[PDB]
Amino acid sequence: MLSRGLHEQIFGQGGEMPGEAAVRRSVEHLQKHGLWGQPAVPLPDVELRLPPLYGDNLDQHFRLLAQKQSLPYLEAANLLLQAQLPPKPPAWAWAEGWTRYGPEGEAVPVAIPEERALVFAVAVCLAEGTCPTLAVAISPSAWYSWCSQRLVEERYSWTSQLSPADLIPLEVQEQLVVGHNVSFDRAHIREQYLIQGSRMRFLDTMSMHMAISGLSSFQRSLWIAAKPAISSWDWLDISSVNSLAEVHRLYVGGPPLEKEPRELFVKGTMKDIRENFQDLMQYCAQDVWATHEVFQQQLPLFLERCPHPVTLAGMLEMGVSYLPVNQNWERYLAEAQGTYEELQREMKKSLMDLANDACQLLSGERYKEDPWLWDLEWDLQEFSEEEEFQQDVMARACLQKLKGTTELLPKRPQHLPGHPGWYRKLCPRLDDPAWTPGPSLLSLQMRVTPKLMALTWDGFPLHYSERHGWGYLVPGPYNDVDIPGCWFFKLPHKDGNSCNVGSPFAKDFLPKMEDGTLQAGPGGASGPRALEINKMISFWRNAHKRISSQMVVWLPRSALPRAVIRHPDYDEEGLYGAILPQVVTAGTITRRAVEPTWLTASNARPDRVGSELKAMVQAPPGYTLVGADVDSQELWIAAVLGDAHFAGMHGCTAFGWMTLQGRKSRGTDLHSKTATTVGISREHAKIFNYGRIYGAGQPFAERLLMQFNHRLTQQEAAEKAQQMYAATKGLRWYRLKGGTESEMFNKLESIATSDIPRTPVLGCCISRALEPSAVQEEFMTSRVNWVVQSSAVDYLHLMLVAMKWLFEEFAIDGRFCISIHDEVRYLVREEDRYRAALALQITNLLTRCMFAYKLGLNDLPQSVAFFSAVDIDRCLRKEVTMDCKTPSNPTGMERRYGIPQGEALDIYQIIELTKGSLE
Amino acid sequence: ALLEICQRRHFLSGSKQQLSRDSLLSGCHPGFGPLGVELRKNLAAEWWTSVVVFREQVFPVDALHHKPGPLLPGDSAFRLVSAETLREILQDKAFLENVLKTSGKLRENLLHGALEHYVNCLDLVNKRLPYGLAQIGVCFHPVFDTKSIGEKTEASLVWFTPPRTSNQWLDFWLRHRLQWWRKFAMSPSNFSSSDCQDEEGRKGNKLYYNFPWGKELIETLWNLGDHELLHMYPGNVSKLHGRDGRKNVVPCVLSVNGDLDRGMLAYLYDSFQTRKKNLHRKVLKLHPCLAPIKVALDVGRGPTLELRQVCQGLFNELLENGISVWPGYLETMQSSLEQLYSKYDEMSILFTVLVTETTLENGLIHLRSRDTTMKEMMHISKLKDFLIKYISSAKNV
Amino acid sequence: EALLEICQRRHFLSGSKQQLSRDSLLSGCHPGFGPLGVELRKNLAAEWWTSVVVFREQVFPVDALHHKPGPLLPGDSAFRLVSAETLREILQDKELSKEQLVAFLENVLKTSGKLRENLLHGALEHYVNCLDLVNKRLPYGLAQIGVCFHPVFGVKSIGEKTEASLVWFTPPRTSNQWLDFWLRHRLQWWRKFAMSPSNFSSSDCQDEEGRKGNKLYYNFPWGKELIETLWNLGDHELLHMYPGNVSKLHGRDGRKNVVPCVLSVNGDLDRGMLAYLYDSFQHRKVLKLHPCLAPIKVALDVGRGPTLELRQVCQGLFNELLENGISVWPGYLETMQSSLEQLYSKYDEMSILFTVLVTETTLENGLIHLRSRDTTMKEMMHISKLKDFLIKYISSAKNV
RNA sequence: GUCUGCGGCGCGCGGGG
DNA sequence: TAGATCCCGCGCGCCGCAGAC
Repeated sequence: MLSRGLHEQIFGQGGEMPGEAAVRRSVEHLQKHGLWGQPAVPLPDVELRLPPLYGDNLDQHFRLLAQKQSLPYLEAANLLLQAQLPPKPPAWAWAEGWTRYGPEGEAVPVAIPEERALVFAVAVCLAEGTCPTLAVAISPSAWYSWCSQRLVEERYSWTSQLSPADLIPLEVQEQLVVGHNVSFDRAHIREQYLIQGSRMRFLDTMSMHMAISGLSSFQRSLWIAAKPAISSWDWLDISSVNSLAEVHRLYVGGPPLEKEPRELFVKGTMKDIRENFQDLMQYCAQDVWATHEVFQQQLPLFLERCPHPVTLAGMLEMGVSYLPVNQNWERYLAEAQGTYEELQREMKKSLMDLANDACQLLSGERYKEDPWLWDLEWDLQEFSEEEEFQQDVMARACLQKLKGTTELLPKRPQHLPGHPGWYRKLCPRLDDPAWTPGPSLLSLQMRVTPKLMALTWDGFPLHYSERHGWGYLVPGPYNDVDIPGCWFFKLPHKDGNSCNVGSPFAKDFLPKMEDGTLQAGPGGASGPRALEINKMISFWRNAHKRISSQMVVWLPRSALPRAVIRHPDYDEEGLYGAILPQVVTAGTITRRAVEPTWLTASNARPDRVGSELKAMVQAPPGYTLVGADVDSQELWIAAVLGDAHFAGMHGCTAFGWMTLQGRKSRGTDLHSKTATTVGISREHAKIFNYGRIYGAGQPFAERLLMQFNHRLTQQEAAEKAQQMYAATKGLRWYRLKGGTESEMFNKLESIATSDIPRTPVLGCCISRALEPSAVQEEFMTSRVNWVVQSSAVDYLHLMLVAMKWLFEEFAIDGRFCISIHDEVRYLVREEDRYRAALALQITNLLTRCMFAYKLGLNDLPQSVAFFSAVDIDRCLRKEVTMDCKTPSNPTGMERRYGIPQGEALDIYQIIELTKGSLE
Repeated sequence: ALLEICQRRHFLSGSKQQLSRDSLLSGCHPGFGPLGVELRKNLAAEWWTSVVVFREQVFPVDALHHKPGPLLPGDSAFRLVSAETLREILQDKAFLENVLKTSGKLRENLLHGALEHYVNCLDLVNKRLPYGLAQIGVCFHPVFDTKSIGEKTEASLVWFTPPRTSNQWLDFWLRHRLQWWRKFAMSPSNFSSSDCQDEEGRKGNKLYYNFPWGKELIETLWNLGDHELLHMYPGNVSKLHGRDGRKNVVPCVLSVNGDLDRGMLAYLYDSFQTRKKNLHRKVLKLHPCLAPIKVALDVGRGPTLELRQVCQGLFNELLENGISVWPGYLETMQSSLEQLYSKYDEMSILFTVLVTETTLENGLIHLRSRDTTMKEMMHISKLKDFLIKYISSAKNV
Repeated sequence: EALLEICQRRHFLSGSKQQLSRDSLLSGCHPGFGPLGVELRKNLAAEWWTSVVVFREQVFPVDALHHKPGPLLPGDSAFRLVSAETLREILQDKELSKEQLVAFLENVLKTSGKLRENLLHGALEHYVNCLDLVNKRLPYGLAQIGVCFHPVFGVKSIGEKTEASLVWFTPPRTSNQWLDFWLRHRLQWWRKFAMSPSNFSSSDCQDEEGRKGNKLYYNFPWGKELIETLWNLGDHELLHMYPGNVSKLHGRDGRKNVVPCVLSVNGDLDRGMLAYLYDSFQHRKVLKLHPCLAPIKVALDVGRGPTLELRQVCQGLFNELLENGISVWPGYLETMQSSLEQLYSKYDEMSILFTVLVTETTLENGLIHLRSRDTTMKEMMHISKLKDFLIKYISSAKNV
């Protein structure tokens, strides 16, 4: 206990060799930077009898669990690896279901592939929904084909459960499935949408390729292009761009794969599929064969790159992610799209009214003095008697006979003649585009919506004369940035915004709607509201394609377990579905899960129509999401790695000291407590700090500061080197880079340039595209990022294997790890939810302890030994008490409030018998 | 801010010269001009189409202007100045209708009528719990001045829905009402809604309009869980229970009532626009689907004549085509066209058509639009078609 | 007799408990009308407004207050249900304890606020505004439709009837011509929406207020019932309304200012609707009412086909009908499916112009069954062409 | 023996994640 | 930082077509 605050354990021998010199060094280091003398608040001690460990250490314990979890899938992988494949059959079958091709291509119908291992590929017809159309599979024995039954002509009208394929036996051993982008095929494999778990796991050659000589995003562009800037190119021969054909070319030397030129699946109809069935089936089988080749060349190399069984077990577990939706995903889509349409129509009406009111300057020539529309041409091109109710039919038929020169004179732009040129361009024709009375067909995308609204700053034409919005837009030819405006345009000066296309830019205009010198102004009623509309609309405008058209498969009543049924919340004409995120387990140079929509940073935010995407991922009744976000995961990992490099004590480096002791309130915390005082503001100093532990420099920091607000380069990180001086004081010489400040980044630098596995915890090797030994290169920033982010991936892997071990050793009915930006959720039955919290806490205890066991730290601080809060909920939201903008509130839907536990969950054990509640 | 001048100049406001804003809001104003009556009729028709014609399972509801039921002393501060106002200390020379049960009462809202007709609507329907009753009419309310009976046009729609979805139905109705108020409004941002709670704890939404004086309530929605309905008919509940699903349950009634006169006043206020414009042009930019006069036929120089019968024929054809046209070619001696155009725009005249000496041969008549102060040339043929297309565009969107 | 029961069964009329007898329906004491009756009354009111307001050139809408307030009302002179206290309604106060006043000092001779039984007073009050609206046109007029309350006899109840009142101002020389033209127009209106125009009749009456007046009667099965009354009132009422007003009440006819002659024609909309319904009613109990005034025009039903497909077809048909302004009866969503004959009988009792049935054949080919109640003939019509056929039939009915 | 606008075919530039 | 370049819109010119005046 104590020694500046440490926890009491159950595992462990005596040990206790801190070292007097180490303690003296740590104390004299904590003397500077933070104050060595802080009484701090001793947290309550927790007595917890851990479950029986295996082996003699924690590393061996973790090595035994992962071997127990990866043994049969590795057996199946080796069964595939040591297999011989006969030639492809001459003629594929036409029968529905599965067809097996024995010797000499003898076609026999089979129920399912009764094989312990497979290489699987699926083709979908984009025109006819998202149901699969044909699949080809192989095993060590023979070939298999599947036809999807849509080749007949009947109506099905979507919303079915037998639409996808079938790959799992009735279980009346482990069923490995190999593929490229195997998540996409897993979305169609079926028996993966069941809430009850299944023992099939998936190996994605995309994931292995990212592990084995993957490519960065800045390197993918340079690889495609070559199909300060001086670089070595010896990594080109080991790295691909993640395509089946290219991966097969890279790992296997042979003829390039041919592609379908007509592309009858992406751009075609089902009739084209029926006509070209043999060719498309051949193409699918070719893809499967190349996949098998790649897998055979990958698996032994894979196990060489990541010798730890834990990495493989974690990849297997992370390949099965599961998002229940529960009947409100469609409702969320419908209300979101309706609100989108309403706001769009309102903004369009406001724009048309602004255009109409802009015509009054024509009545008095006053457009010339107007700073807004001065540059527009504004040229006025033309472009008693008895009622006599008779000859109506002749008059009606004269219009039909008026083809030729009679209708040539009016043509399209005849209505509202004499109006200025711009207004006539907005006005459509009378006949073809209906009339749409007014200047319809007007939107923000046009160059004319500016100067009809907005025009803040001083001069804001927004003309795409190789410069877009022109303007110095700051104090001090004539009338360039003057308030009256009406520039002579004697000579263009791209002042003020001198970055031009060099800066990466972003949607910084959306948060600049709030003040930021971006509002309409004189309009009063309809001007600013259009900008408000854009602010509320942009997110859904950009992302409705992805959020919509998500593959949702609605489980029938027979596909649900006895727990979802016989619950207080049931039926109500309810649809309980699921979305497999189609997430690649390793999708980056770091083996992070990558998913463009589900795995991004977003939360329910007011004044955003397309928000609360994470919500509506609602657990089935009788089940709940038990999950947690690790408290500054990457920050603590950098701190612990830096602390282990400096001495044996956790808080020695003064950056892990602040991470351990610093608090949000009444505490020196880097996020929202300090780094705003030296910096600008909270929630930007967080982004400022997270960019430094991932590797950055004065250029990126200066650009980030400029993006934060309108400040010159001197106030930016050009004259401001103080953030660089007081934090990340690396590359310091005359020291025979290491620390010299709060942050110890030299451990990551030494990790990157070592040629070893470089992972301090699980020993997962870096991609061969980034190894200095493979190629001397200066991609150091990506590697520094990789160390911390792949340590985070290893933390996730350790959490996954530990949670699986605890759920299988103790009968905890939970599964389906969903990982989102260092946060982990588990869909667990309600009756065991508290245990799932405790287990999760125990996991965070063991995982951190594992992170402690390596790098030479036999003890862990009490503060980080447990999660701050274990979020037990029926929904996926950042906090247990939050709201949304589009609905009235979460209680408009059936969303209660959860609980974050804390130390209450510690009043139990992990065995089934907790407090006598069971039985 | 002197918008009363336009209301007085055009036949859109009440006859009384002195019409205070408070009196108009309370419904004690002398009345409204023919343009105001037409605008109110158009708004009522649009609301009925949106709620009655458009919404399924909704049927019209008729409520008596006065309730002859004995009931009890109503929401009248003075009980006919009889029980509390006795001539002299006694002056017992005698209830004189002092008892409320003795005589009828002036209905103030359609809620009682909706409750009475709920049973009839349920019987008519096929036992379906979802039902609707709409009623638009004049309601009389007491206004005290430091008394009078003010009559205001109001539309009330009561939807009986299952209690489980009662909150959802109320929210949907509030959203529909807010959208309808936004539609046909130049600035939909002005009209908003606010959540409110009743004395007994009943929740609801109240619609408000941000008039230049301030925010004023123009509509109110209240949800009752079979409380008022049970009170009206408490003898039996089997006949008052609707079948929302496989079982019959007591329906929950969400009643939304909006003051039609208040809505018309708010729309008129919204039509008028307000600094830095540098272009002052008094115009009532009312929605075309609700404007009183859509087409205003006129006459040329008057030197050639032939315009009066042309306007009469255009009006007759529009009437045969469902378009209302004001025959403005009868009046003469104007001596100026700018004043006529300004008056028509202030009267919410969407388009003004003028026939000149070149109308007989090459009949390209002049067209002026309130929205854009620019002249156009249009052939005599298809003018009715153009007006119909503009009206359809306004109504649809 | 049976017509009232048929209307009540089909929701055409209100509850028969209070309006069992035809007297209640004839008078304003009836307990309202059913949804079909309400729709028919609305259609009739719209047609009357179009004929009186749309057809008229110099006629502009006129709004009159429901109740005429103030102590100005003469003492016990045309004071029926004059309370104005926000409570109570005493139609007759023949015998009261006259201690301080008839009922009370404050509530007698000061607070009348009695709802006018006719719009003639409102028209006289608003003539000043209407003259400015018509630019001092002597031939101008004002028409309005509203609820009028009348006293019906122990206690004297107040019966409310929806009546349309039109005050036409014409020169006194041409006042007789205007009255004759109004009588001819009334005859045309009666014969427009009556199956047998001979049933409608007119009678001439003379009175001190009006020398010549026309009264319209309908030959109901029970007997002749008055439905319209025309009074050619002189300028005396205008003089009484405006004491000492010179050149204000008088209208400019032929560039000469003279006291206008105002003729008031009041027609009972409810009475006319009841007469039309009785005329329509007559082995099969089907009311052959005019399509324009029919509460139900087109009814869509789903049967003998897929449930989802039938529901989708019915929803699409209803949406198309709504977009065209033609009301569509929501026949779908009913799972009773008692019988086709029962549905046809209900549609006939509901004044349904045509019955539309969609089945599996309609889903396969788009052709649905259309049946005409008047002709009792069933044919197959395209879904797209059904709307066009309905529009053509409506146009033919409007212009016959 | 013209020039008023409409149907496919090239170029440039940002913008989502 | 991970930070992106296939689809998706803003503009221009360019070449070919009816055809009265």
